[PDB]
Amino acid sequence: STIEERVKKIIGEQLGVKQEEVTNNASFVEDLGADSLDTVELVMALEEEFDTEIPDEEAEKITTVQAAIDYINGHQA
Ligand SMILES: *P(=O)(O)OCC(C)(C)[C@@H](O)C(=O)NCCC(=O)NCCSC(=O)CCCCC
Ligand SMILES: [Zn+2]
Ligand SMILES: [Zn+2]
Ligand SMILES: [Zn+2]
Ligand SMILES: [Zn+2]
Ligand SMILES: [Zn+2]
Ligand SMILES: [Zn+2]
Ligand SMILES: [Zn+2]
Repeated sequence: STIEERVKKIIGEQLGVKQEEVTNNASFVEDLGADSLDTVELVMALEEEFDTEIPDEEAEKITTVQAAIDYINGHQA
């Protein structure tokens, strides 16, 4: 499995969106329909899966699927 596949799987599960809709360019809010609680839960789900903590102000700027994948590749240890 790749990081892209694992991250997309988690986003879809958390937001209640079908896999085909979770495209790399998709905006969590504008395209995937995420609300305020979804942001919190999606961030914690990804921090748990990839055992990494992202500052909340930084997470707020991660607005697309690809930006989440990029952060994980850049910080997962
Ligand atoms: P509500 O009115 O309180 O908040 C609505 C907002 C639009 C402000 C909130 O949903 C928000 O700020 N959304 C921005 C996009 C988003 O959901 N970002 C988080 C994406 S996932 C992430 O950053 C995790 C990266 C990997 C960490 C290991
Ligand atoms: Zn693999
Ligand atoms: Zn949908
Ligand atoms: Zn968009
Ligand atoms: Zn909600
Ligand atoms: Zn934490
Ligand atoms: Zn946080
Ligand atoms: Zn690790």
